[PDB]
Amino acid sequence: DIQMTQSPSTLSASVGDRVTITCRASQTISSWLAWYQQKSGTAPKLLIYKASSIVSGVPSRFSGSGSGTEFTLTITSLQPDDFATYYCQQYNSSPETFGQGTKVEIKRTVAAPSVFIFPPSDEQLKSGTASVVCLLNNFYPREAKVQWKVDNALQSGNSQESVTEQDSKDSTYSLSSTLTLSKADYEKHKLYACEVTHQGLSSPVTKSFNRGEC
Amino acid sequence: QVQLVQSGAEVKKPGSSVKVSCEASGVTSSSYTISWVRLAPGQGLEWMGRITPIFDITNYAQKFQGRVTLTADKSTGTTYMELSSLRSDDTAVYYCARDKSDVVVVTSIRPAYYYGMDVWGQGTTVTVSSASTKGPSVFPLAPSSKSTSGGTAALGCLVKDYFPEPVTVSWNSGALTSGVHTFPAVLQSSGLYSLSSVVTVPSSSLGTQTYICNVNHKPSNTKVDKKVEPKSCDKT
Repeated sequence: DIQMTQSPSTLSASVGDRVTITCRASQTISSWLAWYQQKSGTAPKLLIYKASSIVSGVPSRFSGSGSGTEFTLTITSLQPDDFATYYCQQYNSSPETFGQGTKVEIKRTVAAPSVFIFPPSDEQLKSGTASVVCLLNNFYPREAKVQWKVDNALQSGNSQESVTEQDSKDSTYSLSSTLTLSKADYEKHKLYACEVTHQGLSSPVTKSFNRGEC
Repeated sequence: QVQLVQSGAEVKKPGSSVKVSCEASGVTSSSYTISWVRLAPGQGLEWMGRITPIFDITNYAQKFQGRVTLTADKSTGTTYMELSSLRSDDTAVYYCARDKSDVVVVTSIRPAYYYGMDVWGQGTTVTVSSASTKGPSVFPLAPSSKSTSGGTAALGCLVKDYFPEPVTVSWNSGALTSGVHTFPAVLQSSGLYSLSSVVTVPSSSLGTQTYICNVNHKPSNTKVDKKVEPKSCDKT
C-alpha cells in the first residue's frame, strides 16, 4: 500500500509568481503520477499524467516533473483562476492513493481585523438559550485567536467558530465566533467580553458589553 | 464531449444504505471503466472502487470492501455506487470518473496505457446524521454602540438549529450585496447546523434604511424574513 505526502500542506502566493508543489511516494512508482486541480463547488480537474504529460486544454504555464518517489508540479506564472487545491495521484499499484492536497491561497498585505460583539436577541432569550456572537471582519493572515471572558473569566467549550473563504475583492478573511449559554447561566453574570489577537494587532483588542444594558 | 451526470444529494440516517447513480454519455466504447472517488472533509481525496460494465468486473478498496457495491445498467449507460453500513464519517461528496485507458481495465490500472481520471461527475453530497429534518430559528444581530467602527456599523442574522444543510440568506431581497459575509454553517453538538450572515453599512443609515435578512431553508421548509433594527447599549 502506497501513501502520498505532498508539501507544503498549504502556501500563500501572488499572481505572477513561481509556484512549485512537491510529491513523495512511499515506494517507487516510476512515472505513474497524475496531478489534479480542485476548486469549490466543482469536481477535480485532471492536469497531468505520466508525471509530465499535459492535458489537452491545460495552459502552458503548468508543468510536471519527477520519477521514482520525488515529483513536482509547477505553475510558472501564477494567475487569477489558478488559486485552488492540487492533488497528486499515484496509479502504479492499486488502490489509487491521492495526496493530502495543497491549498494555494492568495497573498495580500497584513490586515488587522475589525471586531464587533452582539448580545443575545430578545426572542432567543424567550427560548432558554442565549447566544453571543463576536465578529472579526476583513483581515489577513487567516490566523486569529478569539477568547471569550465572563466576567474577565475565560470560557472554553461553549464557543464554536467559522471562517469565511478568502474574499474575492480584497482577499481578506472574516470570522464568526459564537458563545452559547442558557438563559439561566447568562443571567448569572454581567460582563460579556470578547478578546481578539492578530498578527496585525499592536495590542489585543477587546469588545465587551454589560448585560441588561444591552 | 463525454459527460457524467450523477444523482441528486442525499441525507441518510446512520446504518442506512445510499445508492448514487452516474450516467455516461458519450464515451467511445462499451468497454469504458468508471471509478468512484469521495471528497471527505478532513481526510482529503479518496479512491473507493471501479467497475468495467461490459464484463461487470469490479475492484473495491480494502478500507471499504465490506460496504461498497458497484453495479451497472449497460442498456442505459448508468453505473451505481452503493455504500452501506453508513457511519457519520461517510458524510462526504461522492464523485464518479472515467478511467481513460487504451486497453480495457480488467484488474489493476495498466499504467503505460492510462491517461488519468479525465472526466468527472458534478458530485453528490451525502450527509450521514442521526438528526431529523428541521427549519431554523432566525435571530437578529442588532447594530449598536458595540457593533461600530469609525463610521461603520455591523449587523446580521443568526440562522440557528437546522437540518440538513443548506440554507440561503440574501439581504433586503438581494438588493443589498456589497459588504455581505455569510459564514460556513457549523455543526453543533446537537447534530443541528447554525450559521451567521453579516453586513457592514455606514452607521448614519441605521436610522433611514431598513435592513432585512431573507432566510430560505428549502428542505424543511421555512421561508422567513427578519427585520434587523438598532438596539441600545451602554455608552460606556
